Formats: sequence, C-alpha cells, structure tokens
Amino acid sequence: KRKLIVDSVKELDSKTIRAQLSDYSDIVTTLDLAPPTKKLMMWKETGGVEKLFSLPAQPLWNNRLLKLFTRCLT
Amino acid sequence: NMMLFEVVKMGKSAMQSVVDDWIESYKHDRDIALLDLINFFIQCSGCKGVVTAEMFRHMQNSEIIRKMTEEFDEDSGDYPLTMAGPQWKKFKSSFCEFIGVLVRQCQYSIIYDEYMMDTVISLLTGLSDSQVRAFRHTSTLAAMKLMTALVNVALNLSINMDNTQRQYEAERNKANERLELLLQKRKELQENQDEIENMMNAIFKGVFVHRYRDAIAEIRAICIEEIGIWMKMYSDAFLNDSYLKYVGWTMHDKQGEVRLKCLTALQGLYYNKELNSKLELFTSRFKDRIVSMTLDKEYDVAVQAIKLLTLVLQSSEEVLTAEDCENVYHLVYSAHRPVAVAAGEFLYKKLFSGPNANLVKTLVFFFLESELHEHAAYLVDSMWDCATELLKDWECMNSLLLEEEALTDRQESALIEIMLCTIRQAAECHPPVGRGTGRKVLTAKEKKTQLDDRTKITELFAVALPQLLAKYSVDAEKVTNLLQLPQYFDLEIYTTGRLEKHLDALLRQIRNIVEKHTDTDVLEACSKTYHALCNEEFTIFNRVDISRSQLIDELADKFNRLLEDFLQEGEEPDEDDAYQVLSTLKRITAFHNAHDLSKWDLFACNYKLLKTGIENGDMPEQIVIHALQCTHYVILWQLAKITESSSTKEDLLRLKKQMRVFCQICQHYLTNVNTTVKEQAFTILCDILMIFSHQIMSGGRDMLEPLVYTPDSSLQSELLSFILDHVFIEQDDEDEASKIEALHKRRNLLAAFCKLIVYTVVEMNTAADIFKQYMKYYNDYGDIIKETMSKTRQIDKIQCAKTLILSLQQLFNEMIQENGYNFDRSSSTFSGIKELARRFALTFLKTREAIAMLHKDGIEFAFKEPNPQGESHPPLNLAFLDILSEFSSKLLRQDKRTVYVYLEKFMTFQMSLRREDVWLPLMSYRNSL
Amino acid sequence: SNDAYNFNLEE
Repeated sequence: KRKLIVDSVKELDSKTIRAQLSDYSDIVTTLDLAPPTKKLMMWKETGGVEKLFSLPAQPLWNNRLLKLFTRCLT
Repeated sequence: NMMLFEVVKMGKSAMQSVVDDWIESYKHDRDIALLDLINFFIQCSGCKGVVTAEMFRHMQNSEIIRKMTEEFDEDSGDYPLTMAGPQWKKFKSSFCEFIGVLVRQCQYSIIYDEYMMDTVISLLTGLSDSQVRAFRHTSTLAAMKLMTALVNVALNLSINMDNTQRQYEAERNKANERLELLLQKRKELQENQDEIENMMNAIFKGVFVHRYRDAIAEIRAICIEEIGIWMKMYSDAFLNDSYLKYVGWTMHDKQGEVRLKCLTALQGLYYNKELNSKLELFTSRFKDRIVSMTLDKEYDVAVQAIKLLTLVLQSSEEVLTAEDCENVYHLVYSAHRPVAVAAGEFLYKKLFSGPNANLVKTLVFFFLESELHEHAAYLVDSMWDCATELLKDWECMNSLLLEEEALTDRQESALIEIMLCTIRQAAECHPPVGRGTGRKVLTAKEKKTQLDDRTKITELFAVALPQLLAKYSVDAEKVTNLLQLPQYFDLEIYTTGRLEKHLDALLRQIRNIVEKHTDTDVLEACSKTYHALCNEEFTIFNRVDISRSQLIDELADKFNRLLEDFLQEGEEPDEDDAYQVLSTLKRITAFHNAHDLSKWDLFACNYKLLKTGIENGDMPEQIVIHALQCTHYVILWQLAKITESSSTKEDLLRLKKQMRVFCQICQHYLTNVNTTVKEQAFTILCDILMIFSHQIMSGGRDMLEPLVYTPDSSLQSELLSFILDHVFIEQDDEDEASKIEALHKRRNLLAAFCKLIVYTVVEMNTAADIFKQYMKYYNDYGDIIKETMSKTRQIDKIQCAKTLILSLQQLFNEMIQENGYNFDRSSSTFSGIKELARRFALTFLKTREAIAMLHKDGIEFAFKEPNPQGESHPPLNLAFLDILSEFSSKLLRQDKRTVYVYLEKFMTFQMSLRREDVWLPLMSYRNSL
Repeated sequence: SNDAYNFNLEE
C-alpha cells in the first residue's frame, strides 16, 4: 500500500487538552543534584570502569609511585 | 511548473528577484500566474502532480487536493520539509522568505484586488485540513508565514492611518478641499484595514485554531512559534489574552519541542521590556506552571523557564513568591551546567544589586541556608560567568577573616570553602567534575586571565595564608581546606618576591598542625602539600628539603622510643599509650605515601607491630591499618629505587623476602573478624599482586624476573571468598549520600579483584562466581562485570565461554540446593537463568571453537549424574539443556550436526524415543538443531 | 480577563 503518510487523527480532542492542563506530573522531574560531598565529587572523577581498571585501589599520591602501577597495563 | 519550485531550492537569488518576476507575470495574465503559484505550493509538499488550467477553472479546492493526492506519485514517505541537511534547511528558509516577500511586495495594491490573497488563503486553508501530512505540514507553515506578513501590513496600515489622522486634525485646527481629500484617504485606509483583518481572521480561524492542536508536534510548534512573533511585532493588536491563551495552554503540551517554543515566544514579549500590563496578568495565571517548568523533563525547556523567570523580575509587581525563588535557587546545585548558570543569573539579579563585604556575607548565608551541598564548588561554577567581579575579590575575603556584627565559626568555615574553589576554578581554568564538556582549549584572553589571577593569589596568600593558619590552627575543617592552596601557587614568585620569611612561617605552622591534629585528611593535605613544594626543578627545593628532613628525624626518633616501651615485654599499654603511638604512626604513614622515606628504613618497625597483633590478638584497628599502609609505601618506594641498574645487588634479592612474608601477613589478617582490617588487607593485596605481575617486565625491564610472585590456590580462594562475603550481599529494594559512598567502596574492591582476573594473575575460572552476578547486581556492579567480560573475551574467548557456562552451572546448582531437583521449569528463578544465558550469548572470528566447547561442557554437565531410579528415567541435570538452547541461536550451520553425534554418544536411544514432560528439555534442545 | 483562559469555555 501507499508510502504516502496520511494521518487518521489530525486534531487533539479538547478533552485531552484539559487533561494536559490538569496533570503535568509526567513532564516534570526531580532535581538531579551534582556530587553534594567532596568525597562523592572525588568518587565521580576517579569512578567509572575506565578509571577504576587503570588506577590502584589504594591511592598513591606521588606519580613516582603511581607509574610503578600504570607500567603494568597491557 | 517544476521551474518555480526549482528556483527556490537552489536560488542563490534575492528572493525579491523571484517575487518581482512573478508579480510582472501576474499583471500580464492573472490566471496563468496564480496557477503557477497554486502549483508552487503543491510541489513544495513533494506532490509531483500538476494542477491544470481545466482544474483551475471548474474544480473546487477539495477536488483538486484529492486529485493531487492520487497523482502524488511518491517514492517514499518523505516530503521536502522533513529532509535533513543544511541544503534543505535553506529550502525552508527560501520557502518562507518567498511567501513573506510576495505579500509585502503586493501590500500597496495587488493585495486588495480581491483575487490573489483569497485564492492562496483558500488553497492553503484547505490543504491545512488534509489528512495528507505533507499537504498539511507544508500548508500550515505557509499559512503562518502569510499571516505574519499580513500582520506587518496591518501594522504599516495602522501607522499610516495615525499619520493621516494627524495631518487631518492639523489642517482643521488651522484650505477646506484638502480636508475633504484627507477624509477620503482615511476612508480608503479603513477599507484597506478591514480587508487585511478579514484575511487575518480567516487564516487564524481556518488554520491556527485547528493546527495549534495538531497531532504532529512539528505542526503544533510551527503555530506556537508564529503567534509569538505576531504578539512581538504588533504588540498593540495581538498581545492580549485572546492570543496569549494559546501559549498558556500549549506550555502543558507533552512534547518538549512545543513547550520550548511557548517559553521562547513569551521571552520575546518580556525582552521587549516595555512592561506590558496585559502580559503581567497572563503571568499571574500561569506563574505556577512556568516555575514548575524549571524542572521540565527536557533540560533545554528548563533552561528557558529559568531564563523567562529572570526576565519576569523586571515586572512592576512582586509576582513570584518566596517559595518560587527558593526552588530556582536550588538549581544552582544541579548536575546540568546550563541549568545551574541560568539559576545563577536568577540568584545574582534577585539578591546582588571593602565594598563587596556584605555581598560576600550574603553568598555565605545563602550557601549555609541551602542544605543541599556541603562544598561550594558547584555554587561557584554556577556564578563564575555572571558574578566573576565578586568571586575573584580575594582581598575582600582575606580581610573578612581578620579585620574585625562578626563572623561565626560556621561562617568562617564556609568562607574558607568558598574561597578555596574560587581559587581552584581560576587556577585550573575549567569547571568542577560533572559540569564540564571535555575541557575545551582556552582563549588567549582566557590564558592571560589565568596568568593575571595566579600571580594575585600567590602574591597575596603567600603572605596571608600563614596568618589564617595561625588563627584557625585548631579547626580541622578550616585547615584541611587551607592546606590545599599551595598546589595552585606559582613557585617562582616565592623567590622573586623576597618572601622566604613567610615560607618559614608557613612551614612552622604546618609542623605544629602535624604535631597536634590527627585527622587522616588533615595529615593527607600536609603530605600532599610538602610533595607539591618538594619539586627539585624550583629554587626552593633545598629549603623545603631541610625542613622535611628535620621533621622525619623527630618522628622517627620518637617512633623508636615509643616502640622500645610499647613492645617492652611487660608494659601492657593502655588506650592513652596507644593513641600516642597511633598519632605518630599516622603522620609517618601520610608522608611515606607521597615522599621517599627509604633512608629511615621503617620496614622493621611495622613488622614487629604486625606480628605482635598476630601473636596476642590485641592491637587497635587504627594502628593495624596504618601500619599496613606504611609497610605498603615502604616496599613500593624501594621498588621504585631499585629500578636503577646502577644499584646494590643484595637489596633486590633482600626485597623478595620483604614482599613474600608481607603477603602471608596480609593473608592472615584477611581472615580476621574485623571488617576494616579485612578491607585494608584486601586492597593492598590486589595492588601488590598487580605491581608484581608478569607485566612488571614488559618495557625492557627484564632485570625484575626474580621479583615475580604467583599466588597459591589458598590465597586465590581467600580473595574470592572476601568478594562473596563483602560485595555480593543482601540488597534493599544512612540515606543517599552515605549509601552512594558505600557502593563506591564496594566497587573499588570489586574492581581490585577483576584487575587480577583480566590480567591473568588468577585463573579465569574465578570469574564465574562474578559473572553469575551480572543481572542480579546489574545497577550496582553491572559496568564492572561487563568490562571484565569484554577484556576476558579479547584475551581468551574459549576460556571466557568456559567460565560463562560455569557461572550458569553454579546458578543451576544453587537452585537445586534451594528448591530441589524436581524444580519448576516455569519458575521465575529458572526463567532468569536462561535469560542470563541469552545475554551471555550476545557476547559472541574464532567464535566457532568457543561456542563449540561451551556446548561440550554444558552437555557433560547435563548428563554428569545419572538417575537413582531408572536408565529409562532421566539424568539428574538434564534440564540444563533448555538453558543451553539459548546459545544455539548463535551456532553455525556446519557444527550443529557434529554436536549431535557427540550428544548421541551420551544419549541412549530409548531416551531419544522419550517425549514425556521430564524430557521436554531434550526436544527443546533438539528443535534447536 | 481570567475567564478568557478557562478552557472549559473552549476558545
């Protein structure tokens, strides 16, 4: 049958418009807060699989040491 | 023709050239020209059909549109206005410009001939009623672009009739037959105005009121955009409730693109800044909906709701309640920077309008009153762009902390946090984590300002930081934040500025803090600060090197004295004695991480501590964990120094005994009952085991072969046992912030073990007890396991597949221990095991040998155990076959029958003749092949 | 006119 796009329903019922006016809960959401604690902030940058699998479990604060670990990746 | 539509898609033309060419044709023959024009709108819908002269003369529009629908002769569902690419966006522009230019070029004569406009409006007001979307989307756009052109014409008419009214009253006040002609011109102009209104009232009633409620959002967004335009350009005539209401209702539309255009259209009526009274009454009725749209599910709409609300602050009345403003304020802490800075502008305008003293105080009170964030990084980032005048006034902040209503303890604590992040975001010229877009490169002006500010900070606080430290030397929170400024200073200013006196003062303050404070984070800052200042490439190295060596000399000598009594055989130490030992151990541990303290040889110091906890079982946990850390740093710093080929030979072999005995020590404490001790031993072990892996050699480091260490079966089991007991736990389904931090800890421990898996320190079969947890623990650990599955598939796909089936084998085995051997194949548990297998299957060129081995194992597992009561009765684990059939979808055509001959070696023929329920696993697997 | 916006009376 034809590829031409034909819409059976053109307008939106007045009744459906009054429903939209009375209930917009489905088009609003909650605040997606940004890391709220310095630790959660730190856990975002060091988080994620990529960082987790390429950095030590016990943080090494001198890159002279951190290298010793990243040396051994592939 | 094809010509008129073609001309517009690739014109590279002044569309006035096309319009004027058309108008001349219209003058020579109206009907020929209109037919060209009717067809033009029809081909702009992709119609391809042609209206003929015959049709023009005798056919109603309804009939024409029907004939055009049949003759559309489309190749697909696309029509011009739905194509992608800049070239087609230019067609839409050309389409709309032609319509507007045509009307405006006719506005002084042709438009009133009661023939052109009416004919076009009619075709467009009937093509906008068509169920054919192409004819309706396209005509609706044209109709709105015609109305806005007629709104421009009526505006001119209104202007010219005012001017004419002025000249009429001028002539009367001060020649009569001019008064007569002027009134006939006023008569003519009203007759013109009535005709333009009639036309506008027929494109509003015939198209708008029926297409603003279209089902195609792109058609609803077209209508709302253009009503906004009419109310913006001819405010006196169109900006009233009779037109505003359509935007008021449509901002409840469920499509974001439409809600967006409502806000845009309303922003344009407020950027006017004419302070309209009728717009003020609309916004009282819809205030509450607009505020709520700041949290619209579509962030782009939420940005515009905020931005509309900031323009609402210009309104004469106080329209927004206290509640409304505080809901906007919260959004400065949002993840989406576009939302945060839009709220920042709102905050700035509403509440911000030395000299900046009380401005700073108000920001501090706001930060304290907003009990959503504990840090201010995001607060600063939200207002970097607008309030950069205030946030970089460090003279004002430093003075507020010293020079005399006063500041409370909490206020001074928050002011230090605020000041810290302003300095951070200025030095590192980029936003905090979660607000940035891939660290785009900086402007020349931006890099200049990074330079300008860094000298200001270093100049000032190199002098003032010693003063602040002295005043708040006792407050951990305050000092933890203050100690992190050095990492942003410009090291060369400390010499060029004759500041050595302040550096001495700073170094002393740090030492007194080390001696008094024990906060693990206070000491972390002190160590990382010294590491930052101990850069051998700057002129102050030997100065800070001297103070450092003095500090370790005191701590190491005190540590010896303490151990000589703490470990004296009869001096059973109490809590007070232990806290003294712990306080110095913590300080040594923090510095040994960032600094090479090999010279003080602390390896034996902690060994005696750890072995005593083993023998007696009496050792405070905090002593154990920090001795574990310090030993870890002792070993690693030696490993770093032995890199040198020009190095002592005894030391390298000496190390193997330093590491081998440490592993067994940690292995002992891994079985301890205290949790934090287990966690600490586990993390150090997973790090040690990686540092010493085979990969230690790769980069030409063949010297280190004797150092390689391979774990026992005993150690591998103990490590896995920890994951099972500490990671894969009962799940719920102290509230969010803590529960997120707990999750991240467990993810670290999980990643620590998986690093050992994907790097083949441990047998891959260990990953089975992990792989089986994929779906059960998807949200918590899903991404870690999938990474392990991907890395292992690249290393060894047949071993990866062998471990995947083993995971399902274990899930199966768990179910028979829980439910029973006669379990329900319709159970939710069995359903989940095979769906887990279905996802496992999508992880499958060398895929042939893996899937084959997988079936070979899964088959043995099905028939491994025979029935107690009957060979014609079924093997015990035969139901596994229906799980394994989730994999056959992936198998090749060639090996499906080869696998069957293998299966026949296991299955006797009486069995294959079986069709009863219990054997429904078999036929299901048979149907596979 | 706040009776104008009342969509219970339609347009």
